Parts: sequence; C-alpha cells; structure tokens
Amino acid sequence: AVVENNACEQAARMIAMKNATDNAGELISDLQLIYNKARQAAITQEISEIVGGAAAV
Amino acid sequence: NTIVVAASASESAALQYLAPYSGCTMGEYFRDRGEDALIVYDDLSKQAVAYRQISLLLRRPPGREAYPGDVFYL
Amino acid sequence: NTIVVAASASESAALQYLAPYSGCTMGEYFRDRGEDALIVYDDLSKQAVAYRQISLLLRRPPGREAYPGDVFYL
Amino acid sequence: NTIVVAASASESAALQYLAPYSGCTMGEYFRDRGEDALIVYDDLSKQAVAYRQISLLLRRPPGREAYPGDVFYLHSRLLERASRVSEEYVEKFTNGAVTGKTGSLTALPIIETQAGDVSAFVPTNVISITDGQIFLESAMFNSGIRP
Amino acid sequence: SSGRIVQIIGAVIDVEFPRDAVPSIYEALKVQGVETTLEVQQQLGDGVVRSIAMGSTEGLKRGLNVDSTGAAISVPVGKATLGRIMDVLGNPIDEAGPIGEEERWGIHREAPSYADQAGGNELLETGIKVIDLVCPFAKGGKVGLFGGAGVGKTVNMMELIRNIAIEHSGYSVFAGVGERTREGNDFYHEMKDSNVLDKVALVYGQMNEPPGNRLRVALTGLTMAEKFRDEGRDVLLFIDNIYRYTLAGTEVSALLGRMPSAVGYQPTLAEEMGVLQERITSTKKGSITSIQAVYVPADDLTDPSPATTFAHLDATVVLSRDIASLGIYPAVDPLDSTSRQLDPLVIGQDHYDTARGVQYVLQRYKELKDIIAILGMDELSEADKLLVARARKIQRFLSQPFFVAEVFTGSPGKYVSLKDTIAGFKGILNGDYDHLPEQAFYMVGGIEEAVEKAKK
Amino acid sequence: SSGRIVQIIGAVIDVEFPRDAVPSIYEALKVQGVETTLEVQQQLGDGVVRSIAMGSTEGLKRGLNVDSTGAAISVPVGKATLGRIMDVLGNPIDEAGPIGEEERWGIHREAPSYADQAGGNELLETGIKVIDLVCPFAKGGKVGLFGGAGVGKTVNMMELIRNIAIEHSGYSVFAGVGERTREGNDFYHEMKDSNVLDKVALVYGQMNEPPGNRLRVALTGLTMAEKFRDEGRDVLLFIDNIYRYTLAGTEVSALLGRMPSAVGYQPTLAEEMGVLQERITSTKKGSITSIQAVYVPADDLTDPSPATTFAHLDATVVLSRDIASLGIYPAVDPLDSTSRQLDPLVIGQDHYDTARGVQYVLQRYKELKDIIAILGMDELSEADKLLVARARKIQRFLSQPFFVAEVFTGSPGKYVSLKDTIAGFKGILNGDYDHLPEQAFYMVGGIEEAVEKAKK
Amino acid sequence: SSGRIVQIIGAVIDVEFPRDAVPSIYEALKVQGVETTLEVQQQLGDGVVRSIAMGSTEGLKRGLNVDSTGAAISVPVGKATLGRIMDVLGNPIDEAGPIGEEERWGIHREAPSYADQAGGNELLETGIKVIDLVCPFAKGGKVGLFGGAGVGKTVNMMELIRNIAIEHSGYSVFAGVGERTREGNDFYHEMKDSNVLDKVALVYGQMNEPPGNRLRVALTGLTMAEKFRDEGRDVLLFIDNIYRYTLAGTEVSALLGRMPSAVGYQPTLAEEMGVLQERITSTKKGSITSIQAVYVPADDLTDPSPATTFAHLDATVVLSRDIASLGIYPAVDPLDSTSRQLDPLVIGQDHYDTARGVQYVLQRYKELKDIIAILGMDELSEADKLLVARARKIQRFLSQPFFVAEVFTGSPGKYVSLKDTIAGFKGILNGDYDHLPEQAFYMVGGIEEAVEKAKK
Amino acid sequence: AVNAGISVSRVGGAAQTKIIKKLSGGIRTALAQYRELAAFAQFASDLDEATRKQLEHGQRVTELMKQKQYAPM
Ligand SMILES: Nc1ncnc2c1ncn2[C@@H]1O[C@H](COP(=O)(O)OP(=O)(O)O)[C@@H](O)[C@H]1O
Ligand SMILES: Nc1ncnc2c1ncn2[C@@H]1O[C@H](COP(=O)(O)OP(=O)(O)O)[C@@H](O)[C@H]1O
Ligand SMILES: Nc1ncnc2c1ncn2[C@@H]1O[C@H](COP(=O)(O)OP(=O)(O)O)[C@@H](O)[C@H]1O
Ligand SMILES: [Mg+2]
Repeated sequence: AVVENNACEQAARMIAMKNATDNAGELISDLQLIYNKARQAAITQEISEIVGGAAAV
Repeated sequence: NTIVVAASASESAALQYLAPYSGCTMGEYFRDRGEDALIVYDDLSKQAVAYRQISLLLRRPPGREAYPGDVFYL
Repeated sequence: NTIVVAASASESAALQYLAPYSGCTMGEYFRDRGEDALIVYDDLSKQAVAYRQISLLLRRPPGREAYPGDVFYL
Repeated sequence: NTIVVAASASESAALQYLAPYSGCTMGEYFRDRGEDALIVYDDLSKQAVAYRQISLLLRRPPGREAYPGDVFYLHSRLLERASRVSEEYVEKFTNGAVTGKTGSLTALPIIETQAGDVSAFVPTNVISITDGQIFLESAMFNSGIRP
Repeated sequence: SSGRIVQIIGAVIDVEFPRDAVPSIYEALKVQGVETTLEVQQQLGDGVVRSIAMGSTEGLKRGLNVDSTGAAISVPVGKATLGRIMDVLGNPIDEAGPIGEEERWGIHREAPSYADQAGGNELLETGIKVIDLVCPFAKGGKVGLFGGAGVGKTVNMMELIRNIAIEHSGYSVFAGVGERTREGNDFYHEMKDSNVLDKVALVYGQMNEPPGNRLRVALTGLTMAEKFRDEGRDVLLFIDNIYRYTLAGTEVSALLGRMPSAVGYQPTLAEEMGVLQERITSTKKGSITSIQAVYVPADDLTDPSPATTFAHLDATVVLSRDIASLGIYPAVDPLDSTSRQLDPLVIGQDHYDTARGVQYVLQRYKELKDIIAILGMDELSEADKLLVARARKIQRFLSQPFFVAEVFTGSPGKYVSLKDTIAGFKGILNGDYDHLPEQAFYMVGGIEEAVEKAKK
Repeated sequence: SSGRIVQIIGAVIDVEFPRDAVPSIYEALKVQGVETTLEVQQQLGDGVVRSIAMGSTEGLKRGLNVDSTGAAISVPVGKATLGRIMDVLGNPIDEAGPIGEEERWGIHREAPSYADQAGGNELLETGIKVIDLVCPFAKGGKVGLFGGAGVGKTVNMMELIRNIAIEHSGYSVFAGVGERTREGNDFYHEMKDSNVLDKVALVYGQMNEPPGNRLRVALTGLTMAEKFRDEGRDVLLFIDNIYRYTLAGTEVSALLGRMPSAVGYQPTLAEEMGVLQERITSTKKGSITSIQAVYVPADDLTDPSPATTFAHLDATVVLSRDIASLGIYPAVDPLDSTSRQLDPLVIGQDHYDTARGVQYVLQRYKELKDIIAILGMDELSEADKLLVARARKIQRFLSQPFFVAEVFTGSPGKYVSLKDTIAGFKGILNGDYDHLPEQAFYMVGGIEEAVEKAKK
Repeated sequence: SSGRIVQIIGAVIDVEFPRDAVPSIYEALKVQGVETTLEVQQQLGDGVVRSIAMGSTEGLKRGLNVDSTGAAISVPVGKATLGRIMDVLGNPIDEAGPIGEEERWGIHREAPSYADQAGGNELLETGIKVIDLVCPFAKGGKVGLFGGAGVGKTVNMMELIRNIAIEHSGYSVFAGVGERTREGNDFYHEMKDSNVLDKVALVYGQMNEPPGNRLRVALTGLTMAEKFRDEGRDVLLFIDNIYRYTLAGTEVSALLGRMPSAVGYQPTLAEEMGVLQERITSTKKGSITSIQAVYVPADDLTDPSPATTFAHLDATVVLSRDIASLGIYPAVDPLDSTSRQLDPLVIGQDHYDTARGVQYVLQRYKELKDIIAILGMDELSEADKLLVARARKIQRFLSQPFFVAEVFTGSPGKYVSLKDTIAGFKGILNGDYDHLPEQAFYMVGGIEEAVEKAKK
Repeated sequence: AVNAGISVSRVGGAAQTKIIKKLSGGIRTALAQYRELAAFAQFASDLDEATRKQLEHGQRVTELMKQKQYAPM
C-alpha cells in the first residue's frame, strides 16, 4: 500500500506540473497583449510631443 | 423592405465619415411620421478611422490613440 | 509658531506659480538674522502644472509631457 | 591590406553622414575592376543620428523617433552597392582590359540595440535590407560564451 | 453698437465691433436674425472678439449683424425653478409654460472666501455596506464616483439619490451634463409619478447638444444651488457626469488658438476644474452636499482628467471592471476607495479598526494572486489559507442588492444600517462564520440573512 | 506650356507653371534634358505644384524647364510584357531591348463599380492538394502568405504560375515592392531554368529607389493585370511584400509634411490599402486573384499595418519549418492555414466535412504525439493507435510532386483535381485504404497512384 | 561698435548690431551699466545675433547698449588657479581677493589631432574591491560612474579622490557642473582641513545658476586642465555630474529655434557631447586621468544621454538601484560594469580568471533567483543549492565600508589591496568558506575580517 | 508607510543627537536586508540560527516602526 501510494504521488505530481506549465503560458499571453498595447502608446505619445514641439518652433 | 447605403473601402474618407448620418436621416423619415424603423451601421470603428484622417489632414491636435478631441461627439 | 501661505485651486495660475517663492522669502527673514525656520511646500507638482499653463499660453516651445524646457530651473 | 576611413565624434555631422559613402566608393574601385573587397561600417546607427541632426536643423518634417521620411533610403542607397557583378559587367567597365573575372564588395554593417530591442526604427530598416543577421546576446556573453 | 461676424469655424465665431464698443469677456451676444446666443471668451485686438456659440452654427454666414447684451448669460433662480426642466440658457424645456422668477443671476461668479468656509464632520449614513464601511460620507461634503464605461456610476448615484432623500427634507438640484437623453426622461417621469418632483430643480445639456451647451450647463445648475445655499438652506447637488464639462473644453481649445498639453488636453485643464469645483462648497450661511459621477477614459485612472479631479473631493469611491466581471455589485474597490471621515476621532475606534482589518485582509489576498494562479491554494501556509478563506467571504459580503437594480434581476433591494455593517464584517474577521460556505455571503443584505442562506 | 523648378528638397520638387496651364493631381511631368520624371501630389496655389521625383534628384537645379505629359504615369500592357523585367515607369530593366507594346494605360483608376461585381462565389482550382482542401482560394480573392525563408516560397509561386497558364489559359504578374536586387536577379534565373518566365510579367521596385517608386510599383503591376483581365482571363497578381507598400506610403507622407497618425503611420493608411486592394476582384469579364506575402512588425498582430491588411484577406497560407524537415512538400500547415470560403454554404457539405475531418485527425494526432513522447507508445489504446496510423497516411497524402520541382524531387510533376482530392482524403478517413503501408501515400498525384505504388 | 538688446525670452537674449560690426560665434559681449556677460550662439541675419546670459536677467531691459569684447570667454590659467574657487567666467568666488594670473585662455578649442593621441595602459589600484576586481582603471584613461539618483556617485567619487588625489604628485582640477551648493562647500572645507587644497583648482556652477553658466563650467574647468597637460604634466580631472552639461543644452535648445529630437533632447546632443569628450584626453605632451559621474534618468540605461556617453569612456562603472535597495554599498553592478583593461595581457591570467569566475556564478544565480521565490530552495539540485550559497556570499563580500561614509554607516572605513581582493574571491569560489554563515561577509573589508566576524 | 530600502538621507548621522545616532546605527540597511531575506526564505524547509535570528529581529523592528498620527515622541 505504501509503495503503490508513492507511484500515485509521482503520477499526481506529473499532472500538477503539467497544469502549472500550462497556467504560466496563459499569464505570459495576457502580459504580451498588455506589453504590445504599452509599446504602441509610447510611440504615439513621442510623435505627439515631436509634432507639438516642432509646430511651436 | 430595406434601404442600402454604401461607402466602400476605396471611396473618399468624407463619404465614409458622412454615410451614417445619411442613413440615419433616411431612417428618421419613418420615426417622425409615427412609424418604426431599424438601422445597422456595419462598422462605426471604420467611421472613426475616416474622421481621424480628415482631422489630421486639417492639422487638428490629436488625443488618445491619435483620435480627434471630438471623436466622442461624432 | 506658523505662517500659512495659500494659493487655492480657483486663484490665478500666476499666484499658484509665485506662492512657493513668497513663502520662501517669508522663511528667509529668520535665516538671514541668525535664526532657524522650517518650510513645507504642499505640492511642487501643482506649481509645475501652473507654470506649464502660463508657458503654453505665452507660446513658449514645449518638451517632455508638454512641460517647458526650464521646469528643472523653476 | 586595409583602408581606414575615420569620422570621429568631434567632426561635423556632415562628415559623419558622408563617411560610409566615401568608404563604399573606395571599396567599389576593386569590385568594378574584377576584384573582391570587404567593408565594415562600425555603426550605421551613428550615421543615422548624424543625418537626423542635419534634417532637423534644415527644418525637414520628422517621423517616428524624429527621423526624416528618407532614413530607409539613406541605408538602402548605401547597402545595395555591396554586390557581386558578372564577367560581362567587368569586361564592359574595364573596356576589355579584365576578362573572364567577376568582381564583388561584401558588407558587414554594425547596429547597436537598446536592451535587446530589435523593433526600434533604424534596426528594423537594416534587418529588412540585409541578406542575414548575426545576433549577439548579453546573457551568453556574461555566461562565459565570449563569441 | 452692433458688430459683424468675420469668421466661423465649428462652434467658435469671431465678431468685429467698433474700437469704442468692444464687449467684455463672458458677455452674452445675440445674432440678429437667427437669435443664436454667443459667449465672448477672448479679446483678439483691433475690435475683434472670439466667442463660443450656445447652439448649432449650421446655416450661419459671414457678415451677419451681432448685438451685445451688456451682461453675462443670466438664469432664473429661487422657488420658481423647482419642479421644472431648464436648458443651459435658463429656458423652460418641459412644455409647462414660462418660469415665474423674481430675479435672474449671472452664471459666472467668484468662489466663497477663506473666511466663509464651514468646518463639519457630521456622518451621513448611505445604507450601502461598502460605502458606509471604507469610505463614509459627511453632510455638506463632496463625493466622487470614479469609473470606466458600463461599471455602474448612474445605478450607484440613483441608489444614493433614493437613500439620501429619506432623511433630507430640503431642496435638490440635478445637473445632466453630456449624458443620455433617455436617462433624463426616465428620472423626470420617476419623480413626477412619485410626487417628489416639486422638491427638485432639473437642468439638462445632454450628448446631442453642441460643445457650447455642454461647456456651460454645469454652471447653470450650480448657480441655482448657490441661491438656495445663500438663503441659509441645506441643498443636495447631483452632477450626472463632471468629465463631460472638461471634454467640451478639449473639443473647443484648438479652435481658441491654444497649444495642446499632455495627451491633447487644454493647457487650462486644472484651472477650469478649480473655478467650478471651488463654488461647489458649504459656507457659514448654508450647506451643499454633492455627489458627482466621474468618467475614466479607457479605464486609465492616471489620465490627466481623473487625476486632477481626486484633489477636489472629501470621499473617493472607485468602481472596477474586474470586480464587476465577477458579478459583484456595487463593484467598489475597497483598496482604491477612501474618505477623510475614516478617522478614529470622527467614526470611533470600533468602526475604524473594522475598516482597517478589512483592508489588511484584502491587501494580503491581492499579493497571493500569481502564486494561487500557478500553484493553487494548497501550497500556501496554514495562516495564509485561513486569511484567503476570510478574504473570499469579505469580497462576497461587500455585494448588495439595490432597490434601483431590482429591474435587472427581480431580487428585492436591501437597506443596511451602519450598526449591522460593522457587526457583520467584525464577525467575519474574528472567525465567528468560519463554518459557513463562501456562497452564503453573496447578495445578502445583513449578516443574519447570510446565516439563513447557509441553511439551503 | 512648360513650367520651371522653383524649389528642391531631397525627393520633393516644387514646379511653377502659367496660371492657365497648371497640371492635374497625379499627372506625370518630364524635366527637360534629363531622364527624371515627377508625379504631381498637390496644387499649392499661384501656379505652383508639389511633386515627388521617380528617381535621384542629384545634379538638378532651380530654373530648369519642366514639361507636362497631359496624363498620369502610363505603362505598356498586353502579351508584349510577358518574360520581361520593368521598372515603375514601365521601362525595360533587362538588356533585351525595347518592349513591343501596341497600347499604354495610366496607372491610376477607380475600382470596378457595384454593378460590375461578378456575383456568385467561384473557387480557383490550384491543382495543389493541401491548398485546394484546407485553404481554398476564391476567384478574385486575396491570399496572405506567411512563413520564414528556405521553406519553399519561390517554388510555390512558380507552381501556381505554371498551373494558371497551362491548365486555365491565364497569365501572371509579379510586383516586387521593395525588391532586393540580388534576390530579384536569382528569381529571374530560377523562372528561366524552370521554363515559367514566358508565362509571367515582372515589375521590380528595388530597395535602392526613392519612396515614390516603391509606392507606385504595386499600381504598375496591377495595371498590367487589369489588361489581361479585360481579355476575358483569370489572372494571378503576386505582391512580393504588402508591408513594404505600407511603409513606402509612410515615407512619402512624411516627405509631404502630413501630420502622422497612431504608431506613426500615415493618416491615409486605410484609404491607401483600400485603393490597391479594391481593384483585385472578380468582374463580369474575368478576374484577378492575388497572393501577397505578409510581414508582422514586432510579432504584434494588433499593429496598424497587419490589422489594416487582414481586413482585405480571404485566405491565409502558413508555411512551416517543422513540416519541411519531415521532407513533406509543399510545407503548408493544415492547422494554422485558414480560408473564409471553408464554409458549408460556400463549398458544400461534402467538401466541408472532408476538410474538417482531416483537420480533426491531424489536431488529435498532434496531442497524441506529446503523450507518446513523454509516457511512451504503450499508454495509447487500440482506437488511438488506429488514429495515429490514419494521421500518418493523411499527413503523407498532403505531399505532392511539382513540375517546377522535378530537379529536386526527380519524379514527374502532378496536377490534382478537386474531385480527386476530396475522394482521396474521404476514402482514407473512412478507412478504405487502411491495408496500404504509409510510404505508398508519399509523393503521389491521387489515391489511385497510391494503390499502384503499394504493389512495388 | 555697440549693439542694442531687442528681445528677452527666458535665458535667451537677442541683440542688434550695425551690419559692418556683427560679433563672431562664441564671442563674449558685455551689457553697459549691468554686471552681465552674453555669449553669441547664432547669427540670425539682418545684423541680429542670439545669445545666452552668464548672469541673472532680472536687471535687463530692451534698448540697453551692448559691447563686443573681440574674443571668446577668456579665463585665468596656470599655477595661480591652485587653491582657489572660481565661477564660469573665471572670477574668484572665495574671499581671497583677485587672482594673480599671468595668462588667459579662451574656453573654446579644437580636439587634439589623430597623430597626438596617447596609448598608455599602466594599471591604477583604487583600494575598492569591486572596482579593482571587475573595473581596473589605467593612468591617463577615462572613467565613468553611471547611476540614478541616490545610488552613491558622490560617495564613490569622494572615496576615489581620497585614495588617488591625496597621494598624487601632480595637480588636480574639480568641476562642479549643476551640483548642490552644500556638496561644494563640504568638499572645499574637507580639502582645506586635509591640507590638500594647494594641489587643487576648483571651478563651480551650482544648479541655482542661469543656463549659460551650467552650459560652460565644464569648458572652464577643462581649460585649466589643458594648460597643465600642455605644460607636460600628469593631471587629475573630476566632474561631479557631466549630465548637467547636456541638460543645460536641453533647457535652451527650443528657444534657440531648434526642433526637438527623440525623448525631447536637442538634435545636436551627440555632437555637443563629442566636442567636449574628445578634449578630455591624454596626449604625447602630457596626461589627464579623469573620473566623470554620469546621471541616469529614472535608472534607465537606454535613455539617449547615458546611451551616448558609454562610447567615450575606457572604464564604465554601473551603480544599480536594485543592489542599493538590498542595503549593499558601493552598489557596483558586477555584470553591467566593464573596463578596456580587463585583458589577460594587461592584468595576468589569475586576476582575469577570478573576475570571470565571479561573473559566471552571479549570472547563473540571477536565473535561479526567480525559481526559489515560487518553488523554494529545497526544489533545486545538489549543484544549484551549493552554487546559490556561494553566489549570496560573493554578493555580500563585494560590499565595503568607506572612510567618507562613516557618517552613514557608523562603523570605521577599510582599504583593501588588489592581492587581498583576489585571494578573498578565489577562496569563496573554491569553497574555502562554505562553513561560514552568509552574514559574516557583509560590510567587513578583507577576507580575514569575514572569518573573524563569523565567530561573533 | 516609509519604504526604508528606497528612502535615504544625504546628511546621515550629522543630523542626529549622540544618543539616537549610536542606538539607530545600521537599522535602515538591516530592514532592507530583512526584506530580501524574508522573501527568499518564504518557502524554505529549515533555516540556520543566523537566518532564524535575523528574521525574528526584522519582524520586531518592522512592528516597532509603526506610529499613530498626532502622537509625536
Ligand atoms: N447592481 C447592478 N446590477 C446590474 N447592473 C448594474 C448594477 N450596478 C451597475 N450596473 C451597470 O451599470 C451600468 C450603468 O452605469 P454607467 O454606464 O457606468 O453609468 P452612466 O449612465 O453614467 O454612463 C449598466 O450597464 C448596469 O447594468
Ligand atoms: N517541392 C519541393 N520539392 C523538393 N524540395 C523543395 C521543394 N520546394 C522547396 N524545396 C527545397 O527548398 C529550397 C528553398 O526553396 P525556396 O522556394 O527558394 O524557398 P525560399 O525562397 O524561401 O528561400 C529549394 O532549393 C529546395 O531545396
Ligand atoms: N559606500 C556607502 N556606504 C554607505 N552608504 C552609502 C554609500 N554610498 C552611498 N551611500 C548612501 O547613499 C547616499 C549617497 O548618495 P550620493 O553619493 O549622494 O549619490 P548620488 O550623488 O549619485 O545621488 C548616502 O546618503 C548613503 O545613505
Ligand atoms: Mg551627486
């Protein structure tokens, strides 16, 4: 019973580490969409500042 | 039973910006006379892109995502 | 034991811009005469916003976040 | 066996903007005469910075990262000279003095990225223009993997 | 002497007058044949003034004659305004005939002096658990409801109007600034059918209106509230959306020849808010209790407009799209919401310690979000597991079925006293309900109802 | 009457003309005594026009005479263009002498009207199994081609060029937008060695040419394709890179001083894409179908350039590095490739069920392959083991020998009908060929050839 | 002949001169009746020049007369400058009376020619563990201390001045560019009390001074160092913040009529920086050893100012806010910091291997740190567990108490030689201290002090 | 709410009276080290006496630094 429970423990751990690997993939995907949105906003703000400063000079 | 108003991807941005108001005016004809009408604007986000083009060509100062200050009023 | 200098939200941007310097001059009276004083500036960020407004209305060319080039010197 | 063309940090931005074209012209001498040459542009990013300065002082309209509308043309005009020409081109150019030999100019342009960001305006242009890219990594360099 | 229109660009019109007869700033002008009203904003020199039209400019042409009225835009004030609907210029728009005012007041006025300010901390019970717990209100103070599109600013303001009118017997002013025309009709018929209309003055300048109307309608509503305050009364002032007043200024700023500031806003953003916000205050003569809905562009709380608004309020209620997505309403964020009244010397140590205890548990649960998403609750310490279970019960117990929201779900509304609010959260923090399932605390008015729901 | 150059700023040239002889927008101008051509972009007033030079401006000076041609840039059209390389202006860039055209057309025109639309949705049979089954092309449609380098992109274009010409009596046009001179030369020899050069017209707009050249090359190739469409044919238009067309517009817009939009793109981004893409359609006389390679900046599919381009694409073909490693050609991913015509209402229930059946088996095999790799083949049941066997047969049956790839593959090329394609995959899915070995399905035209190959 | 002031906007002043008497670029002008000097920046045409003031503008008026001095700003040089405090114009700002000058030099000069450049590599021991290990300096080279606000640039420079300048046989120059007035006074009394002042010339431009002062103090200090270098001497040059020279240019750039570049910096950023940095160099006549503190805006090493500065230096010392946040000082980043002298042919194989060994261990620990925070230390391999303990010991052994920092640390300062440094790191890398606790290596000095601290 | 790791005083011990100068020596950096150690050892199975003692002291000093408004010492 003790030896069989150890085989069950490693099988339960395999599934748990597979799920942990999959959940990390979702977090990376959500952060990538937030990063791309921030990347586009920074370029747009910089161009607004360049055009605004050039129109005053 | 339907009126179709079209402003395709190659028509002038002025017509794309104005098409919703022309369709709305044709739909209002029934409302004001005590009748019922239904209107579909297939893409209001394309209307906003057309209005941004005219505003930038007129050199009006842009806001968030480069849209005009009056994009909400549109 | 305290002098209170006020330049509230509805007062002219020029008064909000000058208030820190006015309070500083009132505090310097004690320093130059061999005494100790303490001064608190409520929000140097609000004084910078007041200076940006005056500078943009005077049409001086803007920099980062539309602030004038001399906001450090202020 | 090497020609060294220098445009130092204290020299006029016009000289820094022109130096790659001067060096390319000296390298093309061998290509057109049925010989092989190799050219290294130690910083095409510094050449772009010098051209941006001249453009802004001449009051030309700015674009992304304040560069002028022709910053892609600046590097494309330079990098298309590096090429391999046929035997007929060499025979035509040399008026038959050199026969049955091809000529070439190989280029190794260098670009500096900021914190690994290859998506910046100038790096994006040069990556699209070139025939290949050798990427060097800060993490590998710290890990003892010197190249 | 009359002037002539020299230029027209959108809502902005330039008029030329004789050098000896130039109208003053904020003076009201009228176009001769069309009767359109214009407000002078700037003196450009050489007899030319720049103005904003208080109506549609379609059909106007260069060369039309303009008359100066000698004074600023003036509106009716006092008892005659109660139970009636008015536009930005003070005209009746309810089809109930002309207003019977005894006097008219100009919409532009200076804020009350430093010596006129009134000090007060008298607690106002709202009957809403989350508001009464973490951000309590005070009579004669200012409240702001911050939130993105679709999160609940109007539903929460309608519930506050319903609950505060129970213990308040004075007059009320409601200013509809740049919002839905349907919401104005719905509120008007609701008060007319409830027989409450004769205690409220209504001012409306909705989304359909031109920029000039949306830019001045907030001043018209506030001018009516200032008459009642100066008469020595206690009045309630509700503003449908204060952000629309700022946005109307952005739409017109470029036409007025001003350089844009950060993210395209007018350079005068902070001054425009200060000139309006300092007038909405209680004085030694009488008090104004005010609730304002504050829109947040693209859900970004760091945006210059919301960011500049926080400094003008006594109580800040922040609504969140994440909380609303979990089905928890009113959807108030307990970590971002705050009030100056949350002080031991005002609310007493019991309420203060309970609110502090709730914020401590919610802050600690927030820090465990990424650990729980990758490894789950089983890898947490026994102390963290106990805290997570209480945090989940606290989040659900903050939810409440509103009386105005009964139309959306059929669930009866609930009113909760401050006594019952403190008792419920204190019991959950001390562990008196550690055996109840977390779903028992969702949409229950009082802690007793959670105990009954757990038996199902 | 002629005009004079008044100002030169890089590629932007301003020319002054007599008040009654000002050239029209998009009109082509010629500098006297030089081969430089200018295209009018704007009319500035006082007889001055702003133009973009179609070549290097080095050596030009103020006061040079400029002649108006009376029309837009005009290019040679018809059979005379096949097997020749041309620039943006239609000049031959190969040393094969002058083009023998009988007619010339201007590069600027309106898209076919609402009444000219062909109407019914018809498929374009490519003769390639994987494309015709998983991502069918509609006549007059636009196809996005994705993938890296060294994965068969040139070989796929050459096979499509061969099939439209030999099996459908059509023609092809290649538009090299921002073409690399080394690759443009290599491609010309590969088509000559593959005997497909006489079936295609080549237009190159090389990377070392000014922004105006790179921007207009797409319209030059499209104008040549419009002539072949009007001859009553079905035509293929290949665009080397649609991203470079977008960038050339950004460069020209910056040179002209227009205020930039979001992410720095030209304010006219959506309109410039629409003007190009709306001409590529199926009309009552014939059709132009287009295959366009697409580049995604910073791998961000939400960036304005990819996002504006995807609104016009009818299909997506994804080339895979992993599939090419298995020796399967063409290396097209059956799970990542997509098509708007893969709908039972457009292609019928039989074709749709067969295509969805193949995708389901390949998707489940992808999952089972991970189980075999981590736990071993003994974990799979007899139903899973049978599915793995069918997936391997389907995966190999998608491979095909091309007439232009006979040098690489040795075996003779094959053209496979849609009827033969559907019947073959339907039979494998139904298990009718479960007795044949997996190697019998590799590099064969149809299911019949697989049955015959299994006897060797 | 004299000119007249025509316009004043901030620090920028326009002066009109007769068309035959216009002053040259960089020429110094004196305002009549006021103690203010102007430096000509541009010739605008029509006899007008644009200039920057070297004094306060509160006393200026339009129409004041201005005199041309016929030369650039000229400052006193040589032996008379030692032990004195001067302003941007070379006036004494101490109370010791007029300077006994014998010669004056203009502050603007061309950089040494390519043929005049030096090639020395003699190592310079600093007594600081991190610097002597991964950033070894050389005589006549350029050193840069990069870092955000509050990370230790002044404290590190003061320790370097103590360990190098006090024992030096030659002269020193200190340039206070945009520095705190308190730091300048504290340094003056420390040099005076230490009896070192007789070997140092001090030039200051505090941050309360007009943009013209802060824009030129770096040139005044460098002019004094060039006189000593050209006399055939070996000189030390210290600059408290080279970023202030760049920032003063940004404050004035837009008023000089220049369009802004990326991040709002002046378009001339790289040229302005190069014109100064190419003069700070060693030549065949004499040597200049220089240490420059470099401010990093918001800790971002990618900002255009820090990014443009790296290419000008031989040794780059990067101070990290993340290391300073752990209470570890001097806070030098062992992975981002580097020196041209880190070569086996310059320092030998034992030092080079020890330096690369430390970097390898720290680089490997950086990628294991995030794992321990999620799964814990016990989930790692036998090799990783051992390596993490050594990495945490190395990280602490890099710390050191400085004599100039006793006011902050309370404990006495320590000086550690290169051999002691190498022996300590080799022992920790080889495992000679695996039994000592992690806390024994923090703020101790040499390796024997860690062994002694562990017993306490 | 004072973040001891990011906060700093450039005058240091010169701005303090002798009694508080000697008793408070090294507290600022000790709390900064405790923040890193408490995060690193959050999931550790067992820890040495030096680590256990540092965590016990860091928690007590963290608790000691709390104070009420209008209650100066
Ligand atoms: N308790 C609630 N139950 C259901 N919906 C609610 C509740 N509270 C708020 N809402 C939602 O709030 C929205 C209206 O608020 P909002 O759009 O922010 O206000 P405004 O009308 O000022 O724009 C509606 O979508 C409504 O469904
Ligand atoms: N149908 C095919 N059969 C065999 N090999 C092929 C086939 N298609 C492509 N290849 C191989 O791929 C190589 C590169 O193909 P190519 O079309 O030129 O890709 P790319 O243009 O991206 O470099 C060919 O030289 C050939 O070796
Ligand atoms: N070696 C050090 N030992 C102890 N504290 C230091 C040390 N170096 C820097 N500091 C800390 O940082 C401050 C000094 O930073 P400073 O030299 O002024 O940096 P910067 O000039 O770059 O802003 C001191 O007040 C002290 O708290
Ligand atoms: Mg400093």
